[PDB]
Amino acid sequence: ADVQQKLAELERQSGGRLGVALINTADNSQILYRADERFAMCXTSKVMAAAAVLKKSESEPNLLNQRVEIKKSDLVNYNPIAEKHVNGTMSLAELSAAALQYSDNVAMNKLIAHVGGPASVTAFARQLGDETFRLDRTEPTLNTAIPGDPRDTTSPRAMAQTLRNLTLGKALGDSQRAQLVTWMKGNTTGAASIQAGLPASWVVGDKTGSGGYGTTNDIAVIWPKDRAPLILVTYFTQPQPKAESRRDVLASAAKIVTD
Ligand SMILES: [Cl-]
Repeated sequence: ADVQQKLAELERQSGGRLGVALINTADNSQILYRADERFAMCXTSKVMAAAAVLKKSESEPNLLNQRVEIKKSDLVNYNPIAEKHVNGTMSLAELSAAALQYSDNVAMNKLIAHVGGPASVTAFARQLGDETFRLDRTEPTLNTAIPGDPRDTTSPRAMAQTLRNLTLGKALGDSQRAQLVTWMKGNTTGAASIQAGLPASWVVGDKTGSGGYGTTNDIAVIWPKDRAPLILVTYFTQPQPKAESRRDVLASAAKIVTD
Protein backbone atom coordinates (compact mmCIF):
# COMPACT_ATOMS: atom_id res chain seq x y z
CA ALA A 1 0.00 0.00 0.00
CA ASP A 2 2.70 2.48 0.99
CA VAL A 3 4.82 1.55 -2.03
CA GLN A 4 1.80 2.14 -4.28
CA GLN A 5 1.17 5.55 -2.72
CA LYS A 6 4.83 6.51 -3.10
CA LEU A 7 4.87 5.53 -6.79
CA ALA A 8 1.65 7.46 -7.44
CA GLU A 9 3.13 10.51 -5.74
CA LEU A 10 6.32 10.20 -7.79
CA GLU A 11 4.30 9.94 -10.98
CA ARG A 12 2.23 13.00 -10.09
CA GLN A 13 5.30 15.07 -9.24
CA SER A 14 7.00 14.01 -12.48
CA GLY A 15 4.09 15.15 -14.65
CA GLY A 16 4.28 12.02 -16.80
CA ARG A 17 3.21 8.39 -16.97
CA LEU A 18 5.25 5.82 -15.02
CA GLY A 19 5.28 2.04 -15.45
CA VAL A 20 7.03 -0.25 -12.99
CA ALA A 21 7.39 -3.99 -12.60
CA LEU A 22 9.64 -5.54 -9.96
CA ILE A 23 10.05 -9.31 -9.66
CA ASN A 24 11.68 -10.38 -6.39
CA THR A 25 13.02 -13.91 -6.86
CA ALA A 26 13.45 -14.33 -3.08
CA ASP A 27 9.70 -14.92 -2.66
CA ASN A 28 8.37 -14.91 -6.25
CA SER A 29 6.52 -11.64 -5.64
CA GLN A 30 5.85 -8.64 -7.87
CA ILE A 31 5.41 -4.91 -7.34
CA LEU A 32 3.41 -3.48 -10.24
CA TYR A 33 2.41 0.04 -11.28
CA ARG A 34 0.66 0.54 -14.64
CA ALA A 35 2.29 -2.78 -15.39
CA ASP A 36 -0.22 -3.83 -18.08
CA GLU A 37 -0.12 -0.51 -19.94
CA ARG A 38 1.93 -0.15 -23.09
CA PHE A 39 5.04 2.02 -23.21
CA ALA A 40 7.46 2.72 -26.05
CA MET A 41 10.54 0.59 -25.39
CA CYS A 42 13.08 2.70 -27.28
CA UNK A 43 16.63 1.35 -26.67
CA THR A 44 15.42 -1.23 -24.16
CA SER A 45 14.35 -3.36 -27.16
CA LYS A 46 18.02 -4.07 -27.90
CA VAL A 47 17.99 -6.81 -25.27
CA MET A 48 15.44 -8.78 -27.29
CA ALA A 49 17.38 -8.25 -30.54
CA ALA A 50 20.67 -9.36 -28.99
CA ALA A 51 18.94 -12.34 -27.41
CA ALA A 52 17.51 -13.35 -30.80
CA VAL A 53 21.05 -13.38 -32.24
CA LEU A 54 22.30 -15.36 -29.23
CA LYS A 55 19.50 -17.90 -29.72
CA LYS A 56 20.39 -18.22 -33.42
CA SER A 57 24.03 -18.80 -32.41
CA GLU A 58 23.08 -21.91 -30.44
CA SER A 59 22.75 -23.80 -33.73
CA GLU A 60 25.43 -21.80 -35.63
CA PRO A 61 28.86 -21.90 -33.92
CA ASN A 62 30.54 -19.36 -36.22
CA LEU A 63 27.75 -16.87 -35.77
CA LEU A 64 29.10 -14.43 -33.18
CA ASN A 65 32.37 -14.20 -35.16
CA GLN A 66 30.53 -13.42 -38.43
CA ARG A 67 31.72 -10.13 -39.95
CA VAL A 68 29.30 -7.34 -40.90
CA GLU A 69 30.30 -4.42 -43.13
CA ILE A 70 29.80 -0.93 -41.67
CA LYS A 71 29.24 1.82 -44.26
CA LYS A 72 28.34 5.50 -44.18
CA SER A 73 24.89 4.47 -45.41
CA ASP A 74 24.41 2.51 -42.17
CA LEU A 75 24.85 5.53 -39.90
CA VAL A 76 21.69 6.67 -38.09
CA ASN A 77 21.23 9.22 -35.30
CA TYR A 78 23.45 7.80 -32.51
CA ASN A 79 26.45 5.72 -33.59
CA PRO A 80 29.13 6.04 -30.86
CA ILE A 81 30.86 2.74 -31.68
CA ALA A 82 29.92 2.08 -35.31
CA GLU A 83 31.20 5.50 -36.43
CA LYS A 84 34.70 4.26 -35.53
CA HIS A 85 34.40 1.23 -37.84
CA VAL A 86 33.05 2.77 -41.04
CA ASN A 87 34.50 1.03 -44.12
CA GLY A 88 35.59 -1.98 -42.08
CA THR A 89 33.68 -4.84 -40.49
CA MET A 90 32.49 -5.62 -36.98
CA SER A 91 31.61 -9.05 -35.68
CA LEU A 92 28.11 -9.87 -34.48
CA ALA A 93 29.57 -10.16 -30.97
CA GLU A 94 31.02 -6.65 -31.25
CA LEU A 95 27.71 -5.32 -32.57
CA SER A 96 25.82 -6.99 -29.72
CA ALA A 97 28.19 -5.44 -27.17
CA ALA A 98 27.95 -2.01 -28.81
CA ALA A 99 24.15 -2.13 -28.89
CA LEU A 100 23.84 -3.28 -25.29
CA GLN A 101 26.66 -1.30 -23.65
CA TYR A 102 26.68 1.95 -25.64
CA SER A 103 23.14 1.96 -27.08
CA ASP A 104 24.66 2.06 -30.57
CA ASN A 105 21.78 2.25 -32.98
CA VAL A 106 23.74 1.03 -36.07
CA ALA A 107 24.53 -2.03 -34.00
CA MET A 108 20.84 -2.47 -33.20
CA ASN A 109 19.96 -2.23 -36.89
CA LYS A 110 22.55 -4.89 -37.76
CA LEU A 111 21.13 -7.26 -35.12
CA ILE A 112 17.60 -6.63 -36.44
CA ALA A 113 18.63 -7.17 -40.05
CA HIS A 114 20.61 -10.32 -39.29
CA VAL A 115 17.64 -12.17 -37.82
CA GLY A 116 15.20 -11.03 -40.50
CA GLY A 117 13.83 -7.71 -39.32
CA PRO A 118 11.47 -6.38 -36.65
CA ALA A 119 8.85 -9.06 -37.30
CA SER A 120 11.49 -11.73 -36.70
CA VAL A 121 12.54 -10.17 -33.39
CA THR A 122 8.84 -10.11 -32.47
CA ALA A 123 8.40 -13.76 -33.50
CA PHE A 124 11.33 -14.66 -31.23
CA ALA A 125 9.59 -12.93 -28.32
CA ARG A 126 6.46 -14.94 -29.12
CA GLN A 127 8.47 -18.18 -29.16
CA LEU A 128 9.65 -17.36 -25.63
CA GLY A 129 6.05 -16.88 -24.44
CA ASP A 130 5.99 -13.06 -24.55
CA GLU A 131 2.77 -12.15 -26.34
CA THR A 132 2.97 -8.42 -25.52
CA PHE A 133 6.30 -7.23 -26.96
CA ARG A 134 6.16 -5.76 -30.44
CA LEU A 135 9.11 -4.41 -32.40
CA ASP A 136 7.62 -2.69 -35.46
CA ARG A 137 10.42 -0.44 -36.78
CA THR A 138 14.17 -0.08 -37.09
CA GLU A 139 16.39 2.68 -35.70
CA PRO A 140 15.88 5.57 -35.53
CA THR A 141 12.12 5.64 -36.03
CA LEU A 142 11.39 3.06 -33.31
CA ASN A 143 11.97 5.86 -30.75
CA THR A 144 9.18 8.27 -31.75
CA ALA A 145 7.16 7.27 -28.64
CA ILE A 146 3.96 9.06 -29.68
CA PRO A 147 1.27 8.78 -26.98
CA GLY A 148 -1.39 6.26 -27.99
CA ASP A 149 0.81 4.64 -30.65
CA PRO A 150 1.24 0.89 -30.01
CA ARG A 151 4.25 0.53 -32.33
CA ASP A 152 7.48 -0.59 -30.64
CA THR A 153 5.84 -1.05 -27.23
CA THR A 154 5.56 -3.55 -24.44
CA SER A 155 4.21 -3.58 -20.90
CA PRO A 156 6.31 -3.46 -17.73
CA ARG A 157 4.91 -6.81 -16.58
CA ALA A 158 5.77 -8.55 -19.84
CA MET A 159 9.24 -7.04 -20.11
CA ALA A 160 10.11 -7.95 -16.52
CA GLN A 161 8.94 -11.53 -17.02
CA THR A 162 10.85 -11.83 -20.29
CA LEU A 163 14.02 -10.26 -18.87
CA ARG A 164 13.84 -12.73 -16.00
CA ASN A 165 13.63 -15.60 -18.50
CA LEU A 166 16.55 -14.27 -20.56
CA THR A 167 18.93 -13.47 -17.68
CA LEU A 168 17.96 -15.86 -14.86
CA GLY A 169 15.83 -18.47 -16.64
CA LYS A 170 16.27 -20.89 -19.50
CA ALA A 171 15.43 -18.97 -22.67
CA LEU A 172 19.09 -19.18 -23.72
CA GLY A 173 21.71 -21.90 -23.37
CA ASP A 174 24.20 -21.53 -20.54
CA SER A 175 26.97 -19.98 -22.67
CA GLN A 176 24.53 -17.57 -24.31
CA ARG A 177 22.79 -16.58 -21.07
CA ALA A 178 26.16 -15.90 -19.44
CA GLN A 179 27.16 -13.80 -22.45
CA LEU A 180 23.99 -11.70 -22.24
CA VAL A 181 24.47 -11.15 -18.49
CA THR A 182 28.12 -10.18 -18.97
CA TRP A 183 27.17 -7.73 -21.70
CA MET A 184 24.44 -6.12 -19.57
CA LYS A 185 26.70 -5.91 -16.49
CA GLY A 186 29.15 -3.98 -18.67
CA ASN A 187 26.60 -1.40 -19.74
CA THR A 188 27.96 2.17 -19.69
CA THR A 189 24.69 4.10 -20.09
CA GLY A 190 22.76 3.25 -16.92
CA ALA A 191 24.53 4.92 -13.99
CA ALA A 192 21.95 7.74 -13.68
CA SER A 193 18.90 5.45 -14.01
CA ILE A 194 17.97 2.37 -11.92
CA GLN A 195 21.54 2.12 -10.56
CA ALA A 196 21.26 5.64 -9.13
CA GLY A 197 18.39 4.48 -6.88
CA LEU A 198 20.18 1.41 -5.46
CA PRO A 199 22.99 1.02 -2.91
CA ALA A 200 26.46 1.33 -4.39
CA SER A 201 27.32 -2.26 -3.45
CA TRP A 202 24.57 -3.87 -5.52
CA VAL A 203 25.48 -5.42 -8.87
CA VAL A 204 23.39 -4.43 -11.89
CA GLY A 205 23.05 -5.42 -15.51
CA ASP A 206 20.77 -2.99 -17.31
CA LYS A 207 19.71 -1.54 -20.64
CA THR A 208 18.41 2.02 -20.95
CA GLY A 209 16.27 3.67 -23.61
CA SER A 210 15.22 7.18 -24.54
CA GLY A 211 13.04 8.76 -27.16
CA GLY A 212 10.42 11.30 -28.08
CA TYR A 213 8.02 12.72 -25.51
CA GLY A 214 10.83 12.68 -22.95
CA THR A 215 10.65 8.90 -22.85
CA THR A 216 13.19 7.58 -20.36
CA ASN A 217 13.43 3.84 -19.69
CA ASP A 218 15.61 1.23 -17.99
CA ILE A 219 15.36 -2.54 -17.52
CA ALA A 220 17.64 -4.35 -15.11
CA VAL A 221 18.70 -7.56 -13.44
CA ILE A 222 19.94 -6.78 -9.94
CA TRP A 223 22.00 -8.78 -7.44
CA PRO A 224 21.52 -7.11 -4.04
CA LYS A 225 24.16 -7.87 -1.45
CA ASP A 226 23.54 -11.40 -0.08
CA ARG A 227 20.04 -11.62 -1.57
CA ALA A 228 18.24 -13.41 -4.35
CA PRO A 229 18.20 -11.40 -7.58
CA LEU A 230 15.58 -8.92 -8.68
CA ILE A 231 14.27 -7.92 -12.09
CA LEU A 232 13.15 -4.30 -12.44
CA VAL A 233 11.54 -2.47 -15.35
CA THR A 234 10.99 1.29 -15.08
CA TYR A 235 9.35 3.00 -18.06
CA PHE A 236 8.53 6.70 -18.16
CA THR A 237 7.05 9.05 -20.74
CA GLN A 238 5.82 12.62 -20.76
CA PRO A 239 3.08 14.72 -22.36
CA GLN A 240 5.23 17.17 -24.34
CA PRO A 241 6.87 16.11 -27.62
CA LYS A 242 10.16 17.84 -26.74
CA ALA A 243 10.22 17.00 -23.02
CA GLU A 244 13.69 16.46 -21.58
CA SER A 245 15.08 13.24 -20.13
CA ARG A 246 14.10 12.27 -16.59
CA ARG A 247 16.51 9.53 -15.52
CA ASP A 248 16.05 10.75 -11.94
CA VAL A 249 12.44 9.49 -12.04
CA LEU A 250 13.69 5.97 -12.78
CA ALA A 251 16.20 6.20 -9.92
CA SER A 252 13.43 7.38 -7.59
CA ALA A 253 11.15 4.51 -8.63
CA ALA A 254 13.96 2.00 -8.08
CA LYS A 255 14.59 3.37 -4.58
CA ILE A 256 10.88 3.20 -3.71
CA VAL A 257 10.41 -0.44 -4.76
CA THR A 258 13.64 -1.76 -3.24
CA ASP A 259 13.70 0.11 0.09
CL1 LIG B 1 7.22 20.37 -26.51
